[PDB]
Amino acid sequence: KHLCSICGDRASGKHYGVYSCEGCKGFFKRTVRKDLTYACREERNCIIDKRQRNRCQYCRYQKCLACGMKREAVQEER
Amino acid sequence: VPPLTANQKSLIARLVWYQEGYEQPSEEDLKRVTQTWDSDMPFRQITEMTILTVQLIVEFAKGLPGFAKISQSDQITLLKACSSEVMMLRVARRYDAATDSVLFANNQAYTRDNYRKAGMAYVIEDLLHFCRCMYSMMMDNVHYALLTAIVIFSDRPGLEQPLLVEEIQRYYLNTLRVYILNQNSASPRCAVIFGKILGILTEIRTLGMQNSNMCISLKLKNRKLPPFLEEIWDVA
Amino acid sequence: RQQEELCLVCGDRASGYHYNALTCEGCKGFFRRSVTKNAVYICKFGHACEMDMYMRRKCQECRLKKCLAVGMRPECVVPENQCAMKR
DNA sequence: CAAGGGTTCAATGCACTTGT
DNA sequence: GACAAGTGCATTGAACCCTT
Ligand SMILES: CC(C)CC[C@@H](O)[C@](C)(O)[C@H]1CC[C@@]2(O)C3=CC(=O)[C@@H]4C[C@@H](O)[C@@H](O)C[C@]4(C)[C@H]3CC[C@]12C
Repeated sequence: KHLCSICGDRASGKHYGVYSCEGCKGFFKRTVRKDLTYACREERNCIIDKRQRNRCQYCRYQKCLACGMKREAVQEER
Repeated sequence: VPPLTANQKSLIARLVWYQEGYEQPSEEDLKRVTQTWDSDMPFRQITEMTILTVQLIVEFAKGLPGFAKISQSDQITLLKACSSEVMMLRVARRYDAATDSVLFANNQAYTRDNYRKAGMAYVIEDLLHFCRCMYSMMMDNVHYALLTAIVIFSDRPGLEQPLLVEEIQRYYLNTLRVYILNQNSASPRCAVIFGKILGILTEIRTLGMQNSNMCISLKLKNRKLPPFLEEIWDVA
Repeated sequence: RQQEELCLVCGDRASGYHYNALTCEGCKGFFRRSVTKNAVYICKFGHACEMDMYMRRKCQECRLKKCLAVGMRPECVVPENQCAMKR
């Protein structure tokens, strides 16, 4: 029923602390697992919605953080 | 999500071996009965072939772990009740969906029409339905061997050490559980499979009574049912 | 005036003319893949999805219909020229 | 069963190479 | 060159599995 708090896509439930879609779930997992750092090619205020969330990895990750996603909730690879 | 002991696999192995060891009657026996280059012909073959089937079924039963631990009284008790029900598992294995017929050990296909002629017209419509149901079941030779074993140590009336057999059976019942638990992800469907299989037991009980009624409705038609069969199925 | 060259299919930033239509890399690749496989898609909605950056990933049937409607030429995807007899 | 951890892998799309 | 067609492959995310 819920919406992803990051992008507005249909949430599949809570993930890593926040209501979020499979997209943002999968993205946050891969970012934390690999310990990736991104660089915005704009002004670090890019639009992150259901339409253009894939345009800026830095801004998508920062928005996961601001929404309340917890790096600690991401477990070791199994 | 465990595997199986050595016993278990030695048994499964063993059972899969005896099964092929006895699926058909020897080349000489088969040759002797099938000699020949009028409603007594289909009748003779069907009845004569059944006497071979039963024999094989009996010997297989003795090649079973724990069987010799049974009182001769019980042994003839278990065997006497299983004879007709296993013979059922074995007609399923030689059923051909393409022709809806049963294939005798001499490679001949017997249709619902042949069983008519021989006066077995009563037993066939149901026997063939059970085959179609065992077909879509799609079972492997382990199942079939294990299942068979089970049927044999199935609780029967007249049993002296009833509680004994129950366990001699609990083993095979258990082995089957495991083998199914490995062959597929020990997931939900794992029981669903174990169940449909154990269900074969109850259907095999209905086809057993029909075989008996056929023996009856045959003695009554004054038609010599081999003494051997009349004896083993308690056909009065 | 022209602040951004627009993909005629989805409205994403167009990278150039692909198979005779101003399209993004996403729609270019989707169209080429759809044509080379001769893919037949089945919309699981109402057979009338408006294409954007969200819906383009959601409905392959309507995206392909939009690619054609915009003027993408399927005959221009790996035609039988000398270069193809190569690979 | 549901939730929220996990994983998978075909489709995707960015960056590239090839041909004119 | 600059463009458009073709290619390589890392990333995406819908659909699963697993444990509480
Ligand atoms: C009353 C009694 C005679 C009736 C029994 C009938 O209804 C049955 C069940 O229909 C009988 C008739 C003949 C029959 O004994 C057989 C012939 C074979 O050739 C073979 C011999 C041997 O390879 C068996 O492992 C399988 C099979 C196909 C058996 C199965 C049971 C059959 C098919």
